[PDB]
Amino acid sequence: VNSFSGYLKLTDNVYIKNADIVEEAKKVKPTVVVNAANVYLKHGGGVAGALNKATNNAMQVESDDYIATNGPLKVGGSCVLSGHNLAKHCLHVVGPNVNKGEDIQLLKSAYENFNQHEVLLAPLLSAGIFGADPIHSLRVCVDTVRTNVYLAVFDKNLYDKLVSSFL
Ligand SMILES: Cc1noc(C[C@H]2CCCN(c3ncnc4[nH]c5cc(F)ccc5c34)C2)n1
Repeated sequence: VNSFSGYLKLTDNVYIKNADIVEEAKKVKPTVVVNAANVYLKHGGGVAGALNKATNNAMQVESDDYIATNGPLKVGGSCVLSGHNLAKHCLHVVGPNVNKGEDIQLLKSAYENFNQHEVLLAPLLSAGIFGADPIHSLRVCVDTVRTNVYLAVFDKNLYDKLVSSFL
């Protein structure tokens, strides 16, 4: 038993809720919150800009030091950094950005990073401003992640759509 509430169960291990991941994170304090990161960890908008804003820019400061030391992430890759006031840890995962022409097949590789963590609060990777179809993202998620994932979907309309179309 864990502290996530109001989730609909899609599979043995995947759950989903219409929620703001920032507010979901500040209430739950999960062990891991996933950020929808880019390879530069520049948290300007979308989920990343919202998570970063909620940390009062501390996420960005930490991220800039990470990049200065290690260089950019790979598309499909990830790093574990602090969760600041939102979670114990933040798993920054780089899904492909369709609006940059990145290969959607890398979406499976991106979701594989979730398997290194027993429980995660996460957004749908490559959705929103990353330009992929969220219904496809949820499918890859279900078919790739084996650990327990709690998906927060900010938009009530898309959420209804993801549930109603789920196979
Ligand atoms: C790059 C990239 N690749 O995929 C994705 C998926 C995103 C897209 C935009 C919606 N995102 C969220 N998801 C859950 N909660 C949220 N609160 C938010 C608050 C905001 F001000 C903006 C966004 C979210 C949000 C998911 N972005």
